[PDB]
Amino acid sequence: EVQLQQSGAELARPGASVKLSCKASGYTFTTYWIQWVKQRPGQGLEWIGAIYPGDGDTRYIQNFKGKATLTADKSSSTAYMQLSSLASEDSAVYYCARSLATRGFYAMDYWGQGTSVTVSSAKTTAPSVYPLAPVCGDTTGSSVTLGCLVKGYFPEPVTLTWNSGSLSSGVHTFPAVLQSDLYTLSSSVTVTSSTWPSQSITCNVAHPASSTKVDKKIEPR
Amino acid sequence: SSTKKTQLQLEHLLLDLQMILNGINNYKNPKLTRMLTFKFYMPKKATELKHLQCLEEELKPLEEVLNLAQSKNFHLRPRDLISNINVIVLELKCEYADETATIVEFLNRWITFCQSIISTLT
Amino acid sequence: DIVMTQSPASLSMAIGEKVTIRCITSTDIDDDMNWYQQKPGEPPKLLISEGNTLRPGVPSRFSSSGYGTDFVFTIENMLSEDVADYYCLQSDNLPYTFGGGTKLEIKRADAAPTVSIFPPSSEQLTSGGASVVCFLNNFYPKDINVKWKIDGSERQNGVLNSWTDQDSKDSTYSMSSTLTLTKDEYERHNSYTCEATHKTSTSPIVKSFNRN
Repeated sequence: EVQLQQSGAELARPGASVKLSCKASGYTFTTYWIQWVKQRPGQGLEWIGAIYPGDGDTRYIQNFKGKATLTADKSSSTAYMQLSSLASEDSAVYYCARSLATRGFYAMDYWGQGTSVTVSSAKTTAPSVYPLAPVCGDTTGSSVTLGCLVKGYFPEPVTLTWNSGSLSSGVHTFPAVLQSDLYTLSSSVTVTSSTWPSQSITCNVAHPASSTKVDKKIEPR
Repeated sequence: SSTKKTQLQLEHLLLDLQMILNGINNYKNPKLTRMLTFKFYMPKKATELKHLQCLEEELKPLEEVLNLAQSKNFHLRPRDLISNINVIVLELKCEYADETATIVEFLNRWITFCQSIISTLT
Repeated sequence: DIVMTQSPASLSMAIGEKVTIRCITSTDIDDDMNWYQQKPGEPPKLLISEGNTLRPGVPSRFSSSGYGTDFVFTIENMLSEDVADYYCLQSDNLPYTFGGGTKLEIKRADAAPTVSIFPPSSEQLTSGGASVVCFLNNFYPKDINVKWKIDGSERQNGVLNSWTDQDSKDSTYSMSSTLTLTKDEYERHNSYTCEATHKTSTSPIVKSFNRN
């Protein structure tokens, strides 16, 4: 009903600017303050500032004055945050969120889904996808476990699925690890010994940034 | 009795507004910064008693601000006070400007409106 | 500003036990405390707003108390759906400020990891790389030690490690340890093994393979 849709993930080079957006529906866009909140990866929530769209008035925490610039378009029911002079500590997820009552500051109930900003010199690069099957002399457990290795991509994130999402229980996808400005993760899936290699198992890997989408069948050695 | 009755209702209204304003202006409130974020709307023209409609429509946002105004040194009764104000207005009784007002400006504007009407009745 | 110190940073609780999180404010906020719950990949959800007001739809085993500078958030009895981060937010004055948060995980019985080792794929070897992968899956507790051996002798360097968050169905943890070698050094050796040392026994879990 009340809804707040944020713009998509952004990659920017150190020193550039970026402008995030937040489109609001389901209420009187003019009489509610909208708050902006930064969340660095793996870290806590961090209040930035706020805008009252009815007239453009703004509030800022001190050390974001100048880094962040809040604006609003009342016609489109949309709010924007410009970030300037981007450094790495600006890489984070930024939320917008609505105060829970009119005309005044309150805590936030309705939230956007978040926009991830990465700030790096390193260039977009598609991922290499490798299959992981047990070796030739593989000892058989009751269930069998297979894997997918997703190496050398940038930026985050990648979508990982098994058998086009058909295979969802017994899947662990581990968080990506950054090394020399390339990411690496892996995903494992556990299936029944009988069902492989008699029924095909495949990892699908999506890297929205480089707009690539691979499938790797896993085949015994 | 209306000769001094209307003048007296306006004086009661004036004192309520002035008490709120003094309370905000005299005592150090740790919540002041949050009180100042509250957005009040202002009439385009406020000259006659009829324009007090424009006050009534901002009583809900005013009452909220009054919760924030209580402290260790400034004591108030938001609900009673708002009720008295609504009474006086409804008895003595609308297009706004694009400009929003703080509680301070809102109160000052309505205090000056009262003072003008009261100078008329003297 | 007003700082809020949220404590503890981490907490694990058995099912149905009571849970207590505290926020202490550097100044008098007069009950202007709010409590949020954040599950991974989601925006924080407002659980309790100022005045100890439970939000609509929120489970009733959530409650909070406090007026002044010391505030408490309480789960009456832990359910596994309550694994998440919890944040407090003061809404008393500007700037708004959040507590540092609380990672709430559930306790369960100890569970030994299931270990699987995987040699570099031929496709990775074609393009010059060599990574050996080790999955240690569905163990509890989270603390685990992994040790790599080439032809009997250990190797510390070139090893990366990564944990999932606490699994939703069974409350366990999983962990990928990947050893990156040079394809040359890979081709000069026959036996590769990962070792899992865990609370569940002193006799560690050994998985190994011969390059031929």
